[PDB]
Amino acid sequence: PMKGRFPIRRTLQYLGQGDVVFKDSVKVMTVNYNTHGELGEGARKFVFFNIPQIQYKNPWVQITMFKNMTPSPFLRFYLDSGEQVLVDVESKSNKEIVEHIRKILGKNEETLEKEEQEKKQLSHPAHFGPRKYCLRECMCEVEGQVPCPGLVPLPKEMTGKYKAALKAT
Amino acid sequence: SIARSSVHAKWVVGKVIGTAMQKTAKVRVTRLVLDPYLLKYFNKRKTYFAHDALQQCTVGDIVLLKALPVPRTKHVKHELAEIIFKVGQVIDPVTGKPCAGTTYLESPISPE
Amino acid sequence: RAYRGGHLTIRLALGGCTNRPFYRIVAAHSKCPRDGRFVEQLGSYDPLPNSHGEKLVALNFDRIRHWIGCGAHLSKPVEKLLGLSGFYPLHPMMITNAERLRRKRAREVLLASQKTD
Amino acid sequence: GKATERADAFRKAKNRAVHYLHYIERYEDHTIYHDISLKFKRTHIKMKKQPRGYGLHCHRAIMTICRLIGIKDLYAKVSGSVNMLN
Amino acid sequence: RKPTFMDEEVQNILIKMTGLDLQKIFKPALQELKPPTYKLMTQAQLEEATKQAVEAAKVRLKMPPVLEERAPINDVLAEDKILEGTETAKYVFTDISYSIPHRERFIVVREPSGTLRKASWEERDRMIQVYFPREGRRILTPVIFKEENLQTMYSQDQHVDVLNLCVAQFEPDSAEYIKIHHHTYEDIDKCGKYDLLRSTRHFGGMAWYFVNKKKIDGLLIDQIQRDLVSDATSLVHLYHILHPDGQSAQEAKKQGAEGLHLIKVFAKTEAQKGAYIELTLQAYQEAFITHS
RNA sequence: CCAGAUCUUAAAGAUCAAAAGGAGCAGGUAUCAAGCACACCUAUAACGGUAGCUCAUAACGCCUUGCUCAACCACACCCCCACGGGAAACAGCAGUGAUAAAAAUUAAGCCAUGAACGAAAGUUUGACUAAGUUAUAUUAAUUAGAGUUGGUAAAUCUCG
Ligand SMILES: [Mg+2]
Ligand SMILES: [Mg+2]
Ligand SMILES: [Mg+2]
Ligand SMILES: [Mg+2]
Ligand SMILES: [Mg+2]
Ligand SMILES: [Mg+2]
Ligand SMILES: [Mg+2]
Ligand SMILES: [Mg+2]
Ligand SMILES: [Mg+2]
Ligand SMILES: [Mg+2]
Ligand SMILES: [Mg+2]
Ligand SMILES: [Mg+2]
Ligand SMILES: [Mg+2]
Ligand SMILES: [Mg+2]
Ligand SMILES: [Mg+2]
Ligand SMILES: [Zn+2]
Repeated sequence: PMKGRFPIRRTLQYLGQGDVVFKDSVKVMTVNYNTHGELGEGARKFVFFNIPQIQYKNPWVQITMFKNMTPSPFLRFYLDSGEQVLVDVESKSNKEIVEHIRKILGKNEETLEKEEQEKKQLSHPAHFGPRKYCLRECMCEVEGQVPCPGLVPLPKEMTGKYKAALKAT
Repeated sequence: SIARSSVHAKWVVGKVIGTAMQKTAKVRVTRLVLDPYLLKYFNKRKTYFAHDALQQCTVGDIVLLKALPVPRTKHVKHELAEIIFKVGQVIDPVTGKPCAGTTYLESPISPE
Repeated sequence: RAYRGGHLTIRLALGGCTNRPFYRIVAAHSKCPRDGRFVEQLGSYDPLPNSHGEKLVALNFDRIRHWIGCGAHLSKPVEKLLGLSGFYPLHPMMITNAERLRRKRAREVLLASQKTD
Repeated sequence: GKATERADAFRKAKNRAVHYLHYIERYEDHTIYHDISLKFKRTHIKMKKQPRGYGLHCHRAIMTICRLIGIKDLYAKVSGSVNMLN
Repeated sequence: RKPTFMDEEVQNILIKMTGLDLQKIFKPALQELKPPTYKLMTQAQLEEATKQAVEAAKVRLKMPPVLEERAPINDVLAEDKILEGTETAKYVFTDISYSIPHRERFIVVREPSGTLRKASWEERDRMIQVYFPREGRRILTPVIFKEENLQTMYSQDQHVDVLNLCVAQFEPDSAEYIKIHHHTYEDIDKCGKYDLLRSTRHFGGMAWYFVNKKKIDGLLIDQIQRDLVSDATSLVHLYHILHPDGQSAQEAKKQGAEGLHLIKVFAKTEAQKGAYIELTLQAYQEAFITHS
């Protein structure tokens, strides 16, 4: 996409590939940063680059920014318990902030893989139905079985027409 | 242990729009929503009424809302939990010191 | 859709194409359409004997007994299928029809040796 | 090349063409090296470098020229003015 | 404690004799192509990428298991005489549950005769395929494994591909899997074609086969003419492990044989062709010593 | 988020889920720009009190419209509803008038699945099953006719 300063961050791929997934305790994340100062720098790049990634993977978490309130950059996390995590980001890099947040309330790669494992056992291989939900529709299409007569017309005997015309006479 | 609210909004944080009604703050909450065509994030805003017991709220204060277990009215589903930033009087959560904008009002390195 | 009453049930949905039937064993609400919406798919049964002369039945046993355990009801043909599998005792009606069949074979045997004379 | 008679212009443009030759570097002698995008006057050509099997998917003029160069696998979309000389 | 194919000794010997040829391991494949990618590397980063590639090629090399043949299943769970004439066909009941290991699923069969039995092996596998299909398996056994087609494929020297079809199609403890792997090995031995399986994941297979059938001739001769003697000696070493008591293995304990001399030991005591072995060992030794 | 109904069982479960809700998404039209009571408190549930609430991030209107489809939403002659009132109902299967450019059988069975009821053998079911009709579409062969021939765009000769 042409317009913008760093167009690659408007791409579905870029948004996908960010990895942070909050624990379910996290409701609100609040960023407070400054528009000036060298120290503030990292926080700014965080809002510019990762906040989009983060949000995309945690669509239910309110993220909110505030500019030039406090003399120093920070994050605040509001949890469901009422607990409040306060993360001072000062001379920290963009990357360091993402890593430190992933450490505090993330989800271990174990957790994420278990979850996706529970989602992949949802569509069972041996079922039958619409292409959307299943690998096969009729059993007309499994190798050894009897084929869909819309392909290979049946032997006259298996036809109900023939059976009926037999019982009649 | 059952106390719940059917709302998705269990905790929110927002600005105080107006105080005009008795004991009730109007609060603008803002979220990031991803415009599908441009894949970009913009701020959608929504208002919430919140119950203010002591009428503590000036206009402009950043504030935190908790969802009320039993709705006080049709429009009031939240109670005001904390005042996160009083308007124009802000105590830095990091260093615990009074500040006006980006300036320290009382320096944190001068304890005595 | 919202119904007045009716129970959870394990039945056969009929999929297939004219003259070539096929069945999806299914846990569904009772009052909903045969081929329609269901709660969970349980198995499949293919009535037509295949290349090897087998009728293929598939049963998700774990889930089947999960639902029976919630008090779902079985259809007479699902009953007949489980019974055939050996997961349920034979259904009395299978046994009885077997006997009737035997007596028909008997009377046709006698009628055959009576007509031959 | 340009003349009153068609035959004449044909001759002229042939014999003249042989005087302006380019060398086109071919990767592995089928594709180009890397993706190309150019805006020449009002014409935008955009080409992409393909793998071995994907033959010549291009404006018909570009396919002609490619076949003459030896470029066998390519993808190019032209936008803006399709004027032939440009 | 009879040595098994998964014993770290035999695994290491075979991994070694296999060899890593990164050009054969990773070879252009006939799948749909997508344009290549380019990055700019140091000498360092290039060495790293190569080492990662090597570790990947290890996983690509992981040997398909070898098992002895499975025992025929015959078990009747019940007999209901009453059902006897009621059906012309057999019902086949397959437990399908997503959690269960495929060796633990229940596959049951009601016959027309009325007896309810466990499914045979072949029925079982065919059935699992029907309800849990995994690419590369046909339910009906493919034409290619008849002797004719197989011979044709050996003559175009596809032996690697045959082995791979086979690993996909059949089960490693099956009758057919074993039949076809052994018939194939037999053919690479008749023709001296051993190098076809060299950097393949299938090498240790014909290793372990030829050891246990006691034909090491062809593979020793081959290995030496390729000027790999570290491998020929690893091979006779292996032969000794899997035949602890035998005249060669014992005489190698007596004479205290070094590797090349080990191959000489084996050449004397056991191997069916000692003439070719001694001659090739001669040629290798002499020619190599004079050249280097 | 679930009241309720139903099934099972003591309970606990489970299936369908009304009402109530809202993170987000959701037809056209701004020449529809304001709506006109649309808010809150108090507390006892009332008296009373503040003067609010929605809206250019589209309120309030007007037009068009089933749908995001293992399905969902809505309707069931009309008067959104159905006490009442018009009035005497196929938007069940077949049929038929009218109407439209638009044309399937006033057919056979409960033998299979489903549903209802029965303790049960079983009965019923225009669901449905098997058939009838139709070049609407695919496929298979037994079947040759239509369109086109200035350029785009495959293909022309002589007459009028
Ligand atoms: Mg049909
Ligand atoms: Mg309930
Ligand atoms: Mg509901
Ligand atoms: Mg309409
Ligand atoms: Mg109505
Ligand atoms: Mg009507
Ligand atoms: Mg009505
Ligand atoms: Mg009708
Ligand atoms: Mg009616
Ligand atoms: Mg008519
Ligand atoms: Mg029509
Ligand atoms: Mg007509
Ligand atoms: Mg019936
Ligand atoms: Mg019946
Ligand atoms: Mg009838
Ligand atoms: Zn079919």
